[PDB]
Amino acid sequence: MGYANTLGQELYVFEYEKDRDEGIDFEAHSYMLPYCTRPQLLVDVRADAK
Amino acid sequence: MLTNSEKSRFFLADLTGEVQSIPNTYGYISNLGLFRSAPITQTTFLMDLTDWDVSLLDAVDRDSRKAETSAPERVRQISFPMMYFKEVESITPDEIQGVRQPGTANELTTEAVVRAKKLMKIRTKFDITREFLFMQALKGKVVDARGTLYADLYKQFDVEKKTVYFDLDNPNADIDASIEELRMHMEDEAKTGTVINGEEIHVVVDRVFFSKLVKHPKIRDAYLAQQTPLAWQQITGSLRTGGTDGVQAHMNTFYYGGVKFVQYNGKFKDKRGKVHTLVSIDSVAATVGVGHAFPNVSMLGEANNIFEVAYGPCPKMGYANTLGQELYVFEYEKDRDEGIDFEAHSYMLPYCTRPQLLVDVRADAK
Amino acid sequence: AYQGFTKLGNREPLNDIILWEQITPTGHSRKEYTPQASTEYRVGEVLKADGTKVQAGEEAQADSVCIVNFYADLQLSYHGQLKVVGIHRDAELKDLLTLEASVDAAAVKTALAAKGIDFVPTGL
Repeated sequence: MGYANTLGQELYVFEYEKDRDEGIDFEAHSYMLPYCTRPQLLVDVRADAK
Repeated sequence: MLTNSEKSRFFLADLTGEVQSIPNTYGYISNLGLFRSAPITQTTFLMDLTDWDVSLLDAVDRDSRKAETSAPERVRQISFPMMYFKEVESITPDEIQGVRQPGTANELTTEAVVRAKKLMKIRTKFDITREFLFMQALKGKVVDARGTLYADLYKQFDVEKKTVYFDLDNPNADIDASIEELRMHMEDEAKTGTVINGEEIHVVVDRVFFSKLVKHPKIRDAYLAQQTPLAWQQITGSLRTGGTDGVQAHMNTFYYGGVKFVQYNGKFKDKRGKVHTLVSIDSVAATVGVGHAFPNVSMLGEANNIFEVAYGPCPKMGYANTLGQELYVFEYEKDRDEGIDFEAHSYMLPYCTRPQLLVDVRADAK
Repeated sequence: AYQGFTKLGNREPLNDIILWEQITPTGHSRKEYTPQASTEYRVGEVLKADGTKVQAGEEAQADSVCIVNFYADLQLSYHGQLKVVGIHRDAELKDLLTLEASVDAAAVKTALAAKGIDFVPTGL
């Protein structure tokens, strides 16, 4: 709820109680996508004939 | 402020804002102040009824030394239930994640705006329900929009109901006779024990009844033949000189025989889809004129108020025996910051203590 | 209310029907009956010699008029007394008799009048 329209982060961490003090919970979130803007510069290389 | 064009993402067009349509609300009776607020700390209440009567006296011979005697009075008791209303609403992050505001170009929605809008909607709904319940109580039977029967005053107090027929369709029908019948009924059936002036009453009617009454030849000629400002104003002026309901700034009004007629157009829609006209009378075709008459507050004074509203407490903790309030609003936070949820509560019952003074009026004749 | 109305019942009649009676150190015009089982008594009811109420066909057996409201389930009157009390001798009472079904009032009144009991015609 508190992060609906905020800037992204490398890794979110949250902590919550389990009611009646029986324990604690953890959560990890990430929303990422890597990409290259010059794909023509990526070339495969092989050590076999044609 | 600029936004993307209609058929190209590389060109911009100007946005000029928004226009909103808001549904009509009427709330006429709620503003008259007829119904007093009587909060209570219980889920039910009682009342006591006392009656006695007298009759003429018969002559007896002097020497016989016989006499007569009067019977004792009768005491009775009654009770009432009350109606409970509740509704729920919630807000979740998906309502504000990337959702543009209608009236802007690139501004996002926020929690505060949704909160305010939803609370306003809740308040509007509760006001509409209160108005409908007040009108139903004035009719004499309190029934929920779903159709459930909660109170039947004409049976709670052992008494009947009266209907007055005007026969406006007949050109020769006289209206003063019906008006006098209404006045005598109101003056005689009170049995308050004090002098009563029946001239102080409200008469609320619908569109068809008002038109038929105004256009009757006998009324029109009588008001046309008189040279006085009242005659001029009604015949050729504007009849919209009353107060304001929730929509229009003036309500149609007509004066005749010392009685004041008002036209009320209030209507609401049930969630089933049907329309609930406020001034209608049960099981009568809408083509026939219909009205309702009830006494003014000054007809008996605050010492003998006739209309009341009761308010009960909320079922939640901390309100076990509190005095009660018109409306409760609560908010709670969802688990692990998932959203917000609201609640609105109400508990009330409007009633009347002398239901025999409520008279219905009809335009047809029987 | 389920039917739209609730009624908690009317107040029981109060003992005021007696206009005149023979005052005496011991009640000369009053008699005591042993309350019959499962019978509810109220002011103004007519009782036979055995304490049971008078039904149709036996008005000639009317004996006395009840005076105290008696609750059967408690076996106790509303004043906490153990017995039913009724008028069985000369007296003047308001004409507020309560009778069972198909009981002829005239016959009961004629039978009682033989014992000296007169009824004053109450107004409205």
